[PDB]
Amino acid sequence: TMPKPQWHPPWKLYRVISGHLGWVRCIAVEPGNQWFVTGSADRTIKIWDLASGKLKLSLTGHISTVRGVIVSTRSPYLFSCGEDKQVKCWDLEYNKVIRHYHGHLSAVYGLDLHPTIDVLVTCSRDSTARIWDVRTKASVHTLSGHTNAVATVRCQAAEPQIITGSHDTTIRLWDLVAGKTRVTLTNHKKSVRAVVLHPRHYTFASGSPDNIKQWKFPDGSFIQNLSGHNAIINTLTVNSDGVLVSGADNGTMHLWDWRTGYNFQRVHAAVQPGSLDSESGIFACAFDQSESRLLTAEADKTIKVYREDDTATEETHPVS
Amino acid sequence: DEEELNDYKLRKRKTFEDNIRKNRTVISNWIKYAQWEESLKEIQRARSIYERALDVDYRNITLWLKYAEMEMKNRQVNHARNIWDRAITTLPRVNQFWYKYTYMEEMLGNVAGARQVFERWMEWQPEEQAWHSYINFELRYKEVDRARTIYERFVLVHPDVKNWIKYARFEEKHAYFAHARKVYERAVEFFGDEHMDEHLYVAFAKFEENQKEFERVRVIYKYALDRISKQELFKNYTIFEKKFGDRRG
Amino acid sequence: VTKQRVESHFDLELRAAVMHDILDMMPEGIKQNKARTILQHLSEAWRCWKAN
Amino acid sequence: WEDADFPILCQTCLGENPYIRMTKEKYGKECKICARPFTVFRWCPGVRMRFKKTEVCQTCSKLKNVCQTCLLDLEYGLPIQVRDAGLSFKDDMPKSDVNKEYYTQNMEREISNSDGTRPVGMLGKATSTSDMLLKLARTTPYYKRNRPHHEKPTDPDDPLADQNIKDRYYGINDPVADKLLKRASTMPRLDPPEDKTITTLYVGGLGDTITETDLRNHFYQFGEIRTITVVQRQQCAFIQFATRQAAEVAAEKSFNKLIVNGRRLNVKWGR
Amino acid sequence: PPSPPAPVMHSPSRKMTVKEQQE
RNA sequence: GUGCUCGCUUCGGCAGCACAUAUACUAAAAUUGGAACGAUACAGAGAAGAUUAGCAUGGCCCCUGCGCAAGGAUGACACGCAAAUUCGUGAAGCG
RNA sequence: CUCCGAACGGUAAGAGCCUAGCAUGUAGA
Repeated sequence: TMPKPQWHPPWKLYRVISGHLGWVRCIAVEPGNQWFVTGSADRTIKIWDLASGKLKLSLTGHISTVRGVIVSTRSPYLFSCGEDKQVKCWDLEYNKVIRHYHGHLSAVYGLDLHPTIDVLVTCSRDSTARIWDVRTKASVHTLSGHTNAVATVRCQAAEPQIITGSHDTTIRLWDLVAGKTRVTLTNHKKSVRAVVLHPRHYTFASGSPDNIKQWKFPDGSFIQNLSGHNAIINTLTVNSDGVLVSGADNGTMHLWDWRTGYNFQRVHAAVQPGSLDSESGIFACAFDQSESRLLTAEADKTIKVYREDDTATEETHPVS
Repeated sequence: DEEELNDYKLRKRKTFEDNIRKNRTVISNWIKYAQWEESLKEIQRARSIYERALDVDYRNITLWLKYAEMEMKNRQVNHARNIWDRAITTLPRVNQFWYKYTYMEEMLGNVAGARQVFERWMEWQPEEQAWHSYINFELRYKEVDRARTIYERFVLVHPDVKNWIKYARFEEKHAYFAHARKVYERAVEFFGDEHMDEHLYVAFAKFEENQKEFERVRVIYKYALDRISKQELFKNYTIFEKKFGDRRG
Repeated sequence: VTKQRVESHFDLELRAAVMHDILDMMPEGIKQNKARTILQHLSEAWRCWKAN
Repeated sequence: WEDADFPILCQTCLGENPYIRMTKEKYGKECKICARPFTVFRWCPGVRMRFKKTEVCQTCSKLKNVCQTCLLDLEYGLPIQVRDAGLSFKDDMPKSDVNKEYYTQNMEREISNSDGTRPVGMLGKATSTSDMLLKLARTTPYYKRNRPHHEKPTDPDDPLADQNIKDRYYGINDPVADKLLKRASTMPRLDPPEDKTITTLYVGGLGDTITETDLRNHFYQFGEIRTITVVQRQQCAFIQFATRQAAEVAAEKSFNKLIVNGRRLNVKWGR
Repeated sequence: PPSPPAPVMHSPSRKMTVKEQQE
């Protein structure tokens, strides 16, 4: 029912970090694969060297969980956002807050910086999202309409520029400038938390308890229903070679190929020493810039780092 | 009457309105108001109620059904058609809606519009039971070509050998043994060596038995078991017993 | 958020996070799993952790 | 954001000049009814005329389709009281502040989801014409209105001077409509007979061009007719109709309008 | 009054057995 | 009103042409109707108040204040809504 | 020796009765 799926070598766990004192809610990578940022519910924000796996820095911004961060590739800025109703921006030469965009009403849940228009787009459990001027603390649009907490946003240059998925189980595509709803999709049954945009196929996938779904831009054409990783899914991350990663809620991490939707690996990770298994979980993922290694921030205060498997061949690992 | 019933009307109107006022929730009070005013046969008032509750919650199928049935009872055919098309436009998966709607098409008698609604419906590829309600409709009139075209699209939208076997049985029942032999041949062609299984080839042996071609029955049975997956134990045994039946009978 | 409402706030955020997560995943108690009762059991589990 | 790129006004509020220069100021003022910021149009209704503006939300202009700068029915030129009372339309636009503003914004959402040419709601559903509305209608352009409000100023004892815009729109206490409604109540109409058994229609002035053929041809629309007796002696035609409801409909219909071959023949009760 | 509700392009439910109905 | 016609053709009149393109809540407003912690006078901390907690939800609102300061002062009968058998009914499907 | 402070964190309690500076500038006949 499909052309024979390609062969991607599996992934093996090799390096494990344990430095936080709470859940690790979000994690991002620096433009040049030298260091990655972590934001936790311990309220810290910790910068780590990507090579030596050593904690380069820690900074005590928030008042509660840091629910999401993002590093600027057009500046030495780093934007944090947390359930303290507030969003902050750090200069990373002087390591300090430089402006704070007030305005939301409840816990921010996630955010993204638009690659070319210098704005932020942040989603919040207050049933909205907003578009922020970078510098001047100006919000141009309250992208509104989701009947509940806008569980995530991703933004991109092309039309449409803003996709937001929610606990209303809907997905919504917005025109940025008029700040208006353009299109809705409502295929899902259970809330939808993870949306990811392909780098070179003008497409995007959304995850929910039921299973992943795939769509074609700019319209919202359903494509290809991906099933198999039946667990509350928390982040989707896609790689250069079409490797697509779904981190589930309960630790079970699943891999597939983007083209055929071929679930070709299940990794089922082991918790730290002191953590009961029931505290297992995955909360965010990110491939490095060079896309060789993979970071995953788990729900037991640890950051696990997987590497492409080098000893893999078609016979070591056949495709079926 | 004149004023003593007007009193009754003001009272109970305000009672219903106050109840749904305090609540804004469950359409129990809504629907009871709908029936209060359909028993008063103030159809426009009860329809306004219906639309207000539609705005309250547009997602109640029994609410839409109350609407449609009231329209059928008070003969407002065009408005019932309006309601019907609105629903099925809004909830393509509530097959209660398509079912009762094409039922309405049959009641009004417009088999043409019945066909059209069934057509818009099959676009959602609803389900085997939907295609089969479609085919029972199409066979309340002869329409044999339409029948087999329904079957042909159906067994491809739900490409199940069992659906194909229902197609084959319909072919036999309507005496198209030519097209039915072609049904089974094309069916094994499509299902291919990869995944095909017992029931199809036992069915082909049995059809050819009824055609009294025992030699071809046996070439079918053995050549198929050799070409495809064979074995496991209960399958081999039942197939061998059906082959014994094909030989003897 | 200010040191007064830190506790009440974080509590609100926690209870609601619980509601979202499970009582959108665990159902198939679809009507309402008596979430309110599952949250009563939450509170009781806490109490008992506090009292060993 | 209430935004009109067109004005909703009859020729009466428009002005006599076929070439009108009109400026628009978006959100220049809130709706006096809706409190909604809408585009106000400023244009000179003439040389030596008042340079007027459009002041209502397109909600308010659309729902009751009153010429926004005339507040007059764009089809009837008539005040809201006369218009609604002639179409028997008791328009219960709520009086409260919350209901007024919210319902005006709601009829505005309904206007934007409607074609914007035909009114959204119940009054736009009673397009059943009124003969008394035709009688009250002024089909001439009241350009002298377009002048500003050097003459003896409006007398305070005449109940028209103090102009009540809000109630005169929302359906209460229109003085000019009250006066014209007294006029259209005292206007000539066919009073029904106390003697119930005669379906006896007299036609006075029927003339030499109308024969019994064309007379019954006009009489056909209202119901069965038993007998016809024309007198060229009195230029009259006495028709006995078969039905009482028929004769009543024929009376109200042909009273003061029926022109058979150009001339109005007096439809009167028989004697 | 917001924009009209888009059709709920949805799946059908598969009802609750006694097994998970008590589970 | 400017300027021109080898304009009628005088310098008086008429025409033709080139332009020069539409002010302005135009009203002397016609009208329309209110409140002070003011004066006096009185009077005198009038206990009745322990009303035995605070923070929320929350859009419950107004005031000072330039305030994403700061600070005032306020609403609790915030409930009964019923997962759930039992039969009956109709609809569909199979024989 | 010539370095100059500002506010808030406050003036009551009421009774009966008295008087006021304002405001707007209204389509249809």
